[PDB]
Amino acid sequence: NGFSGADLTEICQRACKLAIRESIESEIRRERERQTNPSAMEVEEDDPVPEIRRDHFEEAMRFARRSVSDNDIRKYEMFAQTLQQSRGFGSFRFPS
Amino acid sequence: TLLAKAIANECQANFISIKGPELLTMWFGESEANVREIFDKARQAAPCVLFFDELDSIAKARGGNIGDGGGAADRVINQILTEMDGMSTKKNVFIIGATNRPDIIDPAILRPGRLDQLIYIPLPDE
Repeated sequence: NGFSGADLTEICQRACKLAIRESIESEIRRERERQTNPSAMEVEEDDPVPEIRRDHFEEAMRFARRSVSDNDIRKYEMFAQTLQQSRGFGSFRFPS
Repeated sequence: TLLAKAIANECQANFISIKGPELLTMWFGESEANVREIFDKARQAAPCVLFFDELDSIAKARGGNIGDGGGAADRVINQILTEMDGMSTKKNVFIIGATNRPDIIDPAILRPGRLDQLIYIPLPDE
């Protein structure tokens, strides 16, 4: 609803971090699996997680946070309306 | 005040105006029970439009904006809140409030069942 650009960047970075950790842990285990039980025929199934999925983004969004509170946005709105173009000329018309 | 009177006139409803001096008199004299009598009068005159002009007078009297050490609550406004909460079945009586200092007004005034509808009366246009 009100995430800042930094907040969205943090969410994306956290999702990427979760994906990277899962991929590293999985391929590490899979390597134990060949070392523990040497398979007769080598057939790598490629990467167990080749791209960022829905579950990674859901877990990352679980930690999503709004860095910018609504009170500081209220102060900015105050200053913005502190550069108020008056309140009596909005209907200015030349005499014709 | 004229806007409230006009709205009362359109509906052909009696109009009762409680100015700031009356509220300040009830506050200084520590006689806030007369607010109950005011509301009873509103009930007797129903349908009626009970208008509390310049409702912020008591808040100003206690210090304006800085106020005293206490909060926004005061005897007269508290009696008004009690009567307004109990003044729900009547339907006829309509409560209109006016205040030139909305910032110092008691927040409890604006809670549901109270003067919820805030209307900004700006300076007249051309």
